[PDB]
Amino acid sequence: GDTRPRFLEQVKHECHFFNGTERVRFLDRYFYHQEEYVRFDSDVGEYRAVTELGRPDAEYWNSQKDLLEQKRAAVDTYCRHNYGVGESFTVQRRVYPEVTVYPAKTQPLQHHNLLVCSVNGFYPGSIEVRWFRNGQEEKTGVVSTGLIQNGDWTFQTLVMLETVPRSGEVYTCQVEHPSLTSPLTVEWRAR
Amino acid sequence: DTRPRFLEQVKHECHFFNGTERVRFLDRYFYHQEEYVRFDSDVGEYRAVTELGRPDAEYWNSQKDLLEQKRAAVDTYCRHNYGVGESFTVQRRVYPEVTVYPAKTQPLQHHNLLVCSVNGFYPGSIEVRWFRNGQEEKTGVVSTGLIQNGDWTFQTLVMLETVPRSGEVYTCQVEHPSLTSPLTVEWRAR
Amino acid sequence: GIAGFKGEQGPKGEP
Amino acid sequence: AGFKGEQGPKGEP
Amino acid sequence: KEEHVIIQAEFYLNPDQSGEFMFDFDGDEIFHVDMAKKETVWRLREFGRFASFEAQGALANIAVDKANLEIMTKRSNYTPITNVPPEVTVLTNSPVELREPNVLICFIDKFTPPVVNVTWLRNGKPVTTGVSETVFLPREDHLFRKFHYLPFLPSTEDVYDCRVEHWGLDEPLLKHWEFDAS
Amino acid sequence: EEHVIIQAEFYLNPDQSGEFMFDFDGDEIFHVDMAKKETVWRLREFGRFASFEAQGALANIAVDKANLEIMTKRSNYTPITNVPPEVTVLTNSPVELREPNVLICFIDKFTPPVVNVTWLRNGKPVTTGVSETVFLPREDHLFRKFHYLPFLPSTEDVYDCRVEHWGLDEPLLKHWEFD
Ligand SMILES: *[C@@H]1O[C@H](CO)[C@@H](O)[C@H](O)[C@H]1NC(C)=O
Ligand SMILES: *[C@@H]1O[C@H](CO)[C@@H](O)[C@H](O)[C@H]1NC(C)=O
Ligand SMILES: *[C@H]1O[C@H](CO)[C@@H](O)[C@H](O)[C@H]1NC(C)=O
Repeated sequence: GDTRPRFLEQVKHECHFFNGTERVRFLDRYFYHQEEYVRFDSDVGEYRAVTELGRPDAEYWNSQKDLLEQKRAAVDTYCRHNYGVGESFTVQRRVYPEVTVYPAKTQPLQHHNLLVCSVNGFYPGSIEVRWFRNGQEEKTGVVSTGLIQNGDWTFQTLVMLETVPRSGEVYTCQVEHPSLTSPLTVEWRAR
Repeated sequence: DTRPRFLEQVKHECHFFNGTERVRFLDRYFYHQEEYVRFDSDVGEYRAVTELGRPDAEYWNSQKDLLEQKRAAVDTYCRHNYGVGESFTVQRRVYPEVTVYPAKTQPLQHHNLLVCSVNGFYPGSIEVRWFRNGQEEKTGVVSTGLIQNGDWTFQTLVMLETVPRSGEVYTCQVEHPSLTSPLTVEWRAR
Repeated sequence: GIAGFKGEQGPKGEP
Repeated sequence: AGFKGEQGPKGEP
Repeated sequence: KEEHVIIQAEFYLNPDQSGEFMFDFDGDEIFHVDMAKKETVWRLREFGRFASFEAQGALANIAVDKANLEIMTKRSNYTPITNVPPEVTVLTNSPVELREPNVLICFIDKFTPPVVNVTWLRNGKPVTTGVSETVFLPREDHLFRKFHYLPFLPSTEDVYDCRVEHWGLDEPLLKHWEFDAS
Repeated sequence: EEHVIIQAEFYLNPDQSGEFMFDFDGDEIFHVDMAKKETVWRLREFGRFASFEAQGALANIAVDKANLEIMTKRSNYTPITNVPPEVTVLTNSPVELREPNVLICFIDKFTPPVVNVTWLRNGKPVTTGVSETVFLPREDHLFRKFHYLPFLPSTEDVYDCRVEHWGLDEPLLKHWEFD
């Protein structure tokens, strides 16, 4: 119903952390709608225009010698500071995956099926999910959602295996995750 | 595989309002996805969008003949090409196919999704409505919206949430500019 | 056909 | 002890 | 390759006069400041015991962001934002198990501006019992994402839709979820 | 706004790939096959009503390539960042056993415009009757592409669109089978 034009300003104060806080990169970024127009990159050490829209800000801000000395210290006063504050519940956050395995379809053996490995509730995002048939890795016929961020400091991923289940077979889903000291495996005996 | 990549794009854009009554021409230059210089018919010269575009904005705006040519593009280029394509693009009309099925085989008095799939049509503007014993159903309608097939046809799936009873007839009615009157497809509840 | 599409050319870059 | 907010300058009017 | 990124993301939108201030660690919200109530709101209750933030510092950032918007609006010759409609997906938190409480997640992604009406529908009827949501989370492409949540007990008697209104959409978008007995 | 026509071109190094196409409201009117030097109409019928001299395209692409080599050096050899694709598989029409149909693989929001696409039936490459679009432009300067597989629906077959792109850590399969 609205008849009216919208205008959006964004700002992103980014702290990028490498090997702990050994190397830190501070990036102050300014955006008009989705267009970055000017930034301070600690690697560069002054404001730079990202687009021509940016130039009056970059020239004017780069004339303010105390604004520069302050932005130049931010890796320490802002980035390293905030890392110390949140480290214990962000960096150190680890939540086990829950692993469920089921056939996508209920049906007799000797028919094509998808075996679902649902891996849920885990943190952080890095994970490896592998499929095995009678102890041998299945590298073909694997369909993954990839990583789903749930927005509540947990992730999930569904890794499906294409197969024709036969009477002898045992299928194992194996998960590796920073929360786990050794790999977590769940079996499905062809039913 | 391994080696790094560098990408140039150019986009010569023609924007049409009320037929060809208003036309806006934009010549756009990109390095990766970064727009670095453009010509806008509403501006009448090249402008650097980024640092990297100032050389080309200064080299090109100094060319009186280039500028005169770019300023006539709404005519020689935009209106011209609209004219060339008009009979098979602007005026393209392709007849919809309409199919109705339940999403699931269900018994009666279970909830089902009745799918009205509308396929193979052009242009994109379409109206899909659901009726229950010929009364329009306005709640419980779930649409994909327009899907572009990449072959100058669209499809859309418009689904109705319902609990069909014995006897009940549902109808999907499709209106489209290819049609002189609505297409209707019936589903009778098992 | 009835008519030929015009290709819009682009200027060469400041080298 | 808590999170610091980074401030930002006003633009060239 | 980087281990971690913390982002202090801010926006101001005209003529709606909407502001947002939030911290983000590897794509997840630590907190935002409610501008109206001038208070730090932690994404998980637990975080408010692990750390603190003075809501005050945010109000001043937003006022300088509103001023800069108005400079950039003029500088751009009143060039407005182009609406980018959201992609919407409805998933469970975990696989559906009879007698096990679960959560429907409505993932609203890749949209701008950051204004959106989201309703949960159970059998075509609005639900508010136990629903919650995020503010607008920043993307690396300067579009937004947002999450809405509905706790439920699994039932073949119920169907759900997440109904999203955005200016980039011609119509309200309903994304469907049901757990089938088949 | 009623309509938009875009003549979109790219040149990519060091692959030496160029494209020239027209886009009307998101659909391809035509592109120029740089290798065969010929105008390729998206639908046969188009080439009956309109023409394009392919030579104009080769000339534009030659200038785009010279301009890329200037920009490359001007950028100080700033390379492109890989953006991996979203992939969606759907049918052309509602599926009926033994009713000829088409699977569509829609590859979206990616750059650079280089991708390997394989149709897999039961894990095995199929190519009978396949076809594909060139790279179609997006308003965010990323690319779109469609691949097509005609098929006879069957309870014995499953299908995957397998997509390889430099921004994916591994190949991405999107699954389809008859329900
Ligand atoms: C949200 O709802 C209000 C009033 O119901 C409406 O005017 C507003 O535009 C809606 N927002 C969107 C993005 O649809
Ligand atoms: C496509 O396949 C070939 C090998 O067959 C490979 O050299 C090339 O890098 C692949 N392209 C990708 C992954 O985009
Ligand atoms: C569109 O509307 C305006 C109203 O003044 C009219 O003058 C114009 O001629 C119209 N369209 C065409 C195709 O001429």
